[PDB]
Amino acid sequence: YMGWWGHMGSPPQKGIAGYTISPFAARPFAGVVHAAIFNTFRRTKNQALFVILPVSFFYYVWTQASEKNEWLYTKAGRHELAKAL
Amino acid sequence: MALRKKNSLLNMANSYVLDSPQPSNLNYFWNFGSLLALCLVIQLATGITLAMHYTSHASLAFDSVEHIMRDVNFGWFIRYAHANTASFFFICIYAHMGRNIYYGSYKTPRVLPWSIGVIIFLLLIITAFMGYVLVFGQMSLWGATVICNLVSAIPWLGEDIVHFLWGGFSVGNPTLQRFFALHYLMPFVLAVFALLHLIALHTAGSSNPLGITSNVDKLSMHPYYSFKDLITVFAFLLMFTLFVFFSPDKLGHPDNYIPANPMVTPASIVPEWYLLPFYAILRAIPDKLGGVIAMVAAILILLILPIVDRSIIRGNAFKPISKLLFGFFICNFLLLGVLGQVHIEPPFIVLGQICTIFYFSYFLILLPMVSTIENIFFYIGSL
Amino acid sequence: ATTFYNVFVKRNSAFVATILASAFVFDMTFETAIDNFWDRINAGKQWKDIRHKY
Amino acid sequence: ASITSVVKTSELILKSPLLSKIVVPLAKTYVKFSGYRQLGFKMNDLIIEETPNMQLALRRLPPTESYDRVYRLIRATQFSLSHKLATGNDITKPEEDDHYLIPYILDVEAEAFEKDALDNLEVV
Amino acid sequence: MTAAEHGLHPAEYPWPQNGMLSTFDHASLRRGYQVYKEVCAACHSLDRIAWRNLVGVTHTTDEAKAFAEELEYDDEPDDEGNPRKRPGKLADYIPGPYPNEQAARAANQGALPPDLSLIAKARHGGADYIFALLTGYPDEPPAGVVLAPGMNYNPYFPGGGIGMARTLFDGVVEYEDGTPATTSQMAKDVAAFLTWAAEPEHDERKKLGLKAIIVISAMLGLSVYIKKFKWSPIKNRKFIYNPP
Amino acid sequence: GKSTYKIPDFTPYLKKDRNTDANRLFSYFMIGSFGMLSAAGAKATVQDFLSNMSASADV
Amino acid sequence: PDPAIALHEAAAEGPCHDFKHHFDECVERVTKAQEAEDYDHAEYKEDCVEEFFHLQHCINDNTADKLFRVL
Amino acid sequence: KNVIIKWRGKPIFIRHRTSEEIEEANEVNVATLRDPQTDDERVQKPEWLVMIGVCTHLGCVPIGEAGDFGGWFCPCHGSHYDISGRIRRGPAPLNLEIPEYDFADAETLVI
Ligand code: HEC
Ligand code: HEM
Ligand code: HEM
Ligand SMILES: CCCCCCCCCCCCO[C@@H]1O[C@H](CO)[C@@H](O[C@H]2O[C@H](CO)[C@@H](O)[C@H](O)[C@H]2O)[C@H](O)[C@H]1O
Ligand SMILES: CCCCCCCCCCC1=C(C)C(=O)C(OC)=C(OC)C1=O
Ligand code: FES
Repeated sequence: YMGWWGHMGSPPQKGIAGYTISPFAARPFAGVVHAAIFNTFRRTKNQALFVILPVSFFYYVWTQASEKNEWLYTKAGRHELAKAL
Repeated sequence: MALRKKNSLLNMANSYVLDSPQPSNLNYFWNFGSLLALCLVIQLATGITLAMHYTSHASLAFDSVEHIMRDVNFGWFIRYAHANTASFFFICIYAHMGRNIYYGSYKTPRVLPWSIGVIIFLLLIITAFMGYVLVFGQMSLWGATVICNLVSAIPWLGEDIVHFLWGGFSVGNPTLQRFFALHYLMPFVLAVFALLHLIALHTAGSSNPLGITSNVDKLSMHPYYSFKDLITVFAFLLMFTLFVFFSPDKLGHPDNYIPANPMVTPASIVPEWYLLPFYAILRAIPDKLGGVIAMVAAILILLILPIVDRSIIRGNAFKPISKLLFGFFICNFLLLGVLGQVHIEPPFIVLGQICTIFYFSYFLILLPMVSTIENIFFYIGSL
Repeated sequence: ATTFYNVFVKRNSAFVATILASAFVFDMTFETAIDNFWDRINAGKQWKDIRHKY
Repeated sequence: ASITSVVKTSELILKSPLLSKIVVPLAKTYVKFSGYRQLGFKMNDLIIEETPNMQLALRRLPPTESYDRVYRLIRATQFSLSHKLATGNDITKPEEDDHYLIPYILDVEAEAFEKDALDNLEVV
Repeated sequence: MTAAEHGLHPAEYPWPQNGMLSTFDHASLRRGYQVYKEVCAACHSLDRIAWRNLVGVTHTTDEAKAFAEELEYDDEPDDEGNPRKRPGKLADYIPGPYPNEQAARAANQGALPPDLSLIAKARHGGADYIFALLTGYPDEPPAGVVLAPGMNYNPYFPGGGIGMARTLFDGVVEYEDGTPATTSQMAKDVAAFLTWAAEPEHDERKKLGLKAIIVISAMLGLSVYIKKFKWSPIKNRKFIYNPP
Repeated sequence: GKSTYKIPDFTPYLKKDRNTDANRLFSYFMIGSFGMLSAAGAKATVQDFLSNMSASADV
Repeated sequence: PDPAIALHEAAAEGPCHDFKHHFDECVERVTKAQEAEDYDHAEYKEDCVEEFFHLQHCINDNTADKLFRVL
Repeated sequence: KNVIIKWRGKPIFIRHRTSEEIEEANEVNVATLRDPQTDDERVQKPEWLVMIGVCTHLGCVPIGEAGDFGGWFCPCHGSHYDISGRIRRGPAPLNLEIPEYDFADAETLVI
């Protein structure tokens, strides 16, 4: 499923013209400030829910479990601990 | 014809590191492969060096590690580099496996590099487990004991096998000397399998974040990915530096600075952090043999991803529901990790069982269902 | 700039020689600089600072 | 899963009035959130092609369709590596998201599945 | 587990060595050695430390040779093969109070005082735990605590009952540098000394780390420039498509 | 859009002084500095690391 | 004398007064309970470790930095 | 009291059981026991519980007097052994093994 240079296995290409300029002719950091602020904000905004939802849910689960565990091993939690075991 | 192409030896290097045709759009998650190669090289260099100063005999082992720390020039560095790189090796391998699962790298035509990969992961676990025993501190001894008794769960011959792996009736000098020899060997085996999974990959080439063919648009591996790999090499070395020089013991257990004592069992025996999720899965099943099966199955189940993923599309970039499911799967794997190091107490017992069920149901139920539904949504949605 | 390029950069043999000579100088000067800086931020704490009492 | 499967199941849903009433709006939002149109792709551009069946279907595409697909893949790869999205006419409009490949793959698969059946025929 | 079973967690004290760029205070190290020598060494060994280790850290070559030369070590047998003793040398290890575990336990109501060479690394808390433990014996155990025989109440110790009694009291040591030897001062000094004993490369390690951080950061910056420079023809690529 | 002789707009990226020796020299300064720190870092690494093989303090 | 003595006393009477009173009340209850007969044949014997920990944790938070500043 | 004698690297728990301890052990119906055994099968002398003090689950040493059956509790995975050293609760499948021991004298046993 992959060939090599000259016969990579692409369907025939026709009609595309590609253009680029030399690394020495270009400013490598052109538009860096705009990218760093606006591009990163857009990319992050669009992915935020996919991180926030699972992280927040599992953090809540952990928080509840660890708080209960702490409470069960206090004096106040004696009776509830006795039942739990 | 250029020498790099003409000469058969040079041509093999050329095909992997120079002329190798890569997708032009690999993102930074494609950099863990080279980080894993870096960890392997650091572990070989530091490991062989430690072997020049370490004594595998149980009467001298712990002391030989102290001699390395205290007397050998830069021995402290070589020791801490070796110990911390073992952790970084697992961070990079989990990232690499995470990348592979998210982007569907396990799908045809890359089932074989993925399946060899699963074996590499098992070899890393065994390598790291045996290396940890070599210190012969309290965590070393008891770690060996407990893990080498998982073989007792095997019916009939199980106990005989345990004594065979110990070279006696308990973990002792025979076990330590054999773990040294095997710890030395295993990284070479691991390097061979790492080479095999690359050769297997070379038939399809790298996948890419869009999940489409890159045959239309290829970039040479050098100089583009060479120089892109340097960025993460230096980011890695920064992380390495902060641990090795400023916090060398953050990832370790203080009890491993106590010499092994077969009588006293330490208050809490937990594995190294990177094994913690598998230990939580084992605790979840009350039965001995049940627990062992579950724990091994948790790794071997990765081999069925090619089958249970029913999607007509490779990878999760364009699959919102699959992305949510993947997020929950990863966070559950981290919760299992955390539960691996809590005390066996309420309510963590039941929580560990729920997280274990979720772990397996990802492979067996959710991914097959979600991938089926998304297929239908793509078709109806674009009509 | 032309002159500098022509002398130190154009020939790779010269470029590599310049890089290695610079690395040698950097190594020696950076050593000395860090030593002094480390001694100033950790002043009165090191053995060299109390040695004179003994 | 085979394209045939996906197409048949979809047709069962589209038939049922109740089912279509609840599934079609969900599928349209799924597609909106999927965001492949924002890289100038058509849905069919995303289908896994590294299989004998799909290689055969792609070889049977009309040359013009084939040339256009090559361009959309190259263009999307350039957006990907630049971390940009399509703008203006590069965005795939819903009316441009045509199933150009589905007919070809359904024919390739039809034959492949008939061949499997007939390889197992039993003279009665 | 109950908090008692865990032990109270020690405060985070501002040690001189806390801080990416901070060494130990060597004057504190020297004072801490004096506390070890005069108080702890009665029950605790420091087996991993040789006299040479003190030299250029806490003591001059002459002071350390003087410490070594006051002791007797086993020599090689004489010509009739009879045992002999010799005076100590810088290569010798600091000798412990007891010949074996059995003798150690007999002297300490069954408890075995650990060797202190690695104790700062072998306990969660490190110096803070050592300082907290030594200074954290309450005059009276909290009402309701039943101590086992030979045990002393200390909340920092897991379970609360430790076989080691309080040993630091104001003025048990007379420091040679004129520092007032209060319980707190002595605990701070000895905790520092023991931390040094566990990790004697500490000072050199952190200085080399500073050098590494600087070089590696610069290399990371330059690697980002070079990557962007090399990749710009690919990033900047433009297409015109004319459908055939 | 159609004519392939109308080069796409590269003005946001083109440097005016692209053909000058000063322009090249700058980029070689960056490459050279990187090579220099890599050389100094390798030398430090090799020297410190190999020193483990010299007689240890106890010897 | 030991600077810690004064600093600890000051912190107990001041910022950690609620916890001081809790510990005190606990001690009173437990001593009284031990005074009562057939205490030795009781199922549950209350201690004051919990309250003690809360007090000590508090004192340490208000003192640690001050103490090391005067050594 | 319970002693800990090293024997082939394994710990040996030797408990000098009181009368009432023996009684407590002889109560549990053999029927409800993962590993069904009575104390009489375990000890050859009711006053000398001699066991291999390694937990039958994975191989840690149980902390004695602790438990829920007030014999031995393995801290590793929370398995509870009895005054006979029988498993009552937790992952451990078997009762704490008994070594081959003989009373040469009434004051000394060999293992
Ligand atoms: C005369 C006896 C004696 C003196 C003096 C003594 N110790 Fe100890 N120490 C012990 C005993 C016994 C233990 C073991 C306690 C136990 O495990 O219950 C111990 C335990 C310790 C522990 C470890 C507690 C743990 O977490 O296991 C540290 C640290 C310690 N001692 C440090 C010191 C320092 C520092 C000094 C004096 C400056 C000191 N000791 C003086 C007898 C002594
Ligand atoms: C020593 C450990 C390993 C090393 C050094 C290693 C190295 C590499 C390298 C260099 C690549 C190509 C570049 C990249 O995609 O990052 C790669 C690709 C891959 N590796 Fe690994 N690998 C290791 C372990 C694993 C493991 C544990 C798995 C799977 C469980 C795995 C599965 C793969 C797959 C499927 C690919 C192809 C991904 C793609 O490009 O789409 N590898 N590996
Ligand atoms: C994949 C490669 C490797 C991994 C993941 C690995 C992992 C480990 C780990 C986790 C330890 C315990 C470290 C500690 O806490 O002190 C260790 C110790 C050790 N390893 Fe390795 N190792 C690897 C390769 C090697 C190799 C090739 C050697 C060659 C002999 C080696 C020799 C040693 C020695 C001698 C020790 C004991 C001294 C010590 O603890 O530092 N290792 N290894
Ligand atoms: C990764 C470190 C670098 C060392 C190289 C790794 C060692 C593994 C190499 C041996 C495995 C055989 O590797 C195999 O070699 C040949 C030629 O070399 C490659 O062949 C490829 O390149 C050559 C020219 O470059 C073409 O003739 C051929 O059409 C193409 O497929 C294979 O795609 C590769 O799979
Ligand atoms: C397919 C499984 C690969 C081998 C996994 C072995 C390493 C993790 C095993 C778990 C473990 C178990 C079971 C365990 O019980 C234990 O607790 C005492 C640990 O600490 C020594 C462990 O590490
Ligand atoms: S090891 Fe004894 S309970 Fe698991």
